[PDB]
Amino acid sequence: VPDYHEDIHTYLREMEVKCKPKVGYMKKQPDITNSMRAILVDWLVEVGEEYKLQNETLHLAVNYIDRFLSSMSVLRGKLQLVGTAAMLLASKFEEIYPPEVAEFVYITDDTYTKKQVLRMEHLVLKVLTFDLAAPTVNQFLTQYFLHQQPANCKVESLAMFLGELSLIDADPYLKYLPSVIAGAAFHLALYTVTGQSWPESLIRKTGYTLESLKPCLMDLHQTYLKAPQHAQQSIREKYKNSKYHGVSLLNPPETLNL
Amino acid sequence: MENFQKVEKIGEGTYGVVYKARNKLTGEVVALKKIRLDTETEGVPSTAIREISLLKELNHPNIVKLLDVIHTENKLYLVFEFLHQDLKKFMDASALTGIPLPLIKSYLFQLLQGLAFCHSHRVLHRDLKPQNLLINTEGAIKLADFGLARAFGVPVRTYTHEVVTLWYRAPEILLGCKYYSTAVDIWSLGCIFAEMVTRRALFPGDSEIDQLFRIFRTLGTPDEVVWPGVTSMPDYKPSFPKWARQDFSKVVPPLDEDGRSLLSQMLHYDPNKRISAKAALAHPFFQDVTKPVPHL
Ligand SMILES: Cc1nc2c(s1)-c1nc(/N=C3\C=C([N+](=O)[O-])C=CC3)ncc1CC2
Repeated sequence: VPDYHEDIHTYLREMEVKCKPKVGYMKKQPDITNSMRAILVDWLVEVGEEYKLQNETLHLAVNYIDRFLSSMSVLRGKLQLVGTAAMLLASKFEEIYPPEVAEFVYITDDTYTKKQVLRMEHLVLKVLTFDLAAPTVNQFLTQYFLHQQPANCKVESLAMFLGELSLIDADPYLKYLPSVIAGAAFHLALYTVTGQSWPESLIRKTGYTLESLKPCLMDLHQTYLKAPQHAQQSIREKYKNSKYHGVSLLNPPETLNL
Repeated sequence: MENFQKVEKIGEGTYGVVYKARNKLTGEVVALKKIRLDTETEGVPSTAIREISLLKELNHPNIVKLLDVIHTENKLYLVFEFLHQDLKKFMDASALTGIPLPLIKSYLFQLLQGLAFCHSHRVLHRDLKPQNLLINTEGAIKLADFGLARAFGVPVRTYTHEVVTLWYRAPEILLGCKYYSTAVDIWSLGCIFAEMVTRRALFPGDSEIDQLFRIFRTLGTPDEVVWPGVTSMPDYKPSFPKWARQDFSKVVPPLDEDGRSLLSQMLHYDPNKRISAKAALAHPFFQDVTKPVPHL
């Protein structure tokens, strides 16, 4: 039973435009690269699994990192301190009871002290101007799922899987807004599992034609094909579990017919 | 902080002590919520993280205005607009005499407008209670204390070790459902509405089972017909007594027919059938809403 789903979906579309990371930010970072970012984000996936965190906590942490790295220059020896701080803040915002700070220090193999993590948390807050309720691919995917006919567990878990893979690679996926990635993810899960397409209901609601989703749907397809060969494997392993209906073992379509 | 002068302590919230203060330069009277941030704790508390972030998205006459956040090494201050007092105090002071009906209806209308604004901006308050609702001398009432407030872009999961009110807790939460919804805030506002009218708390329970039995004995024991799924909920027991719904006229006597119709749609058992904030604002009860001022 909705009443303001339309209001919320409108408002989330306003916010994602304002809470968007600067697209070409890694070119202006002297010491760090997209490949370093891929390792950090992948480590955060393992931290989530180890501490039984929410998939949304992950999405928010990556958004914090990308926004912080958009305005502050960071050296490689401090990139993990930024990420830990991001995850601690995303945990305080989204989890009922977040892990203690002591735990966030132990996951870093005591590279940083409790002092430094607490200090970065404060710097991250200041840089982000306390704006932590950011729209995520995970959020839009949850809304989009209400337009399934009918509901399918494999579609949902597959859509999520493809949505998380986009978090690893800034190299294409920072030019797409969360809503667009969520759309590409949703179509590709639907198509692979049941042969269905991006539904008419969502075309009218979002204003995204399947054709407008094509550029993003292409990149995500390649990623899905290349996934088992990627340098980073934490997300594939995570989605091999029975709690996500083993969606990562499934065979990607060879073509998309667009 | 140099520009603020602490006048007096006005209370304690969900993380720190609050003072009335004045800007020495502009003259504006404010409310300073101070959180101690030494070295060793868990850092900036989650209650502070949520109130600041959610509250700075919400700009509306019926929601407290977070004016500035002052950020230092060892303390963090939240500067709010000052309001005169809270509802709970105004209720106790207006006990026996009663809060005038027109002021009740004005207050609920304003509370519903603030709640409709929150929900359309995907914010659950989760802790609506008289102590968290603030009033001024002009007749305004405002939602406050967003420390336990959550963003529900993704469904908000249920606590269990709780940390919420009771008294103003929704039955579906007491019966063990997995998720909160915007319906729990409307349940709270229904209880407060009844409380202003009867001059006393509607369901003052001492535990979770005690709280359910207080709801049950006023609205009847829910069954599959009024609330399908209710017998397959975790904390539901078939040994629960079978009580009958009392006539609403004996629960809130001083209320007219339009009022009782509204209150009954806010205290509906099934969260899906429970009236939304938006829908409540269109209710005939608020057809003659005026803006009277309290005797403060
Ligand atoms: C826990 C809290 N959070 C806030 C509070 S209290 C607050 N209170 C007030 N106004 C007053 C409130 C009271 N009171 O009885 O709570 C008394 C005098 C003034 N005015 C503004 C605020 C800002 C937010």
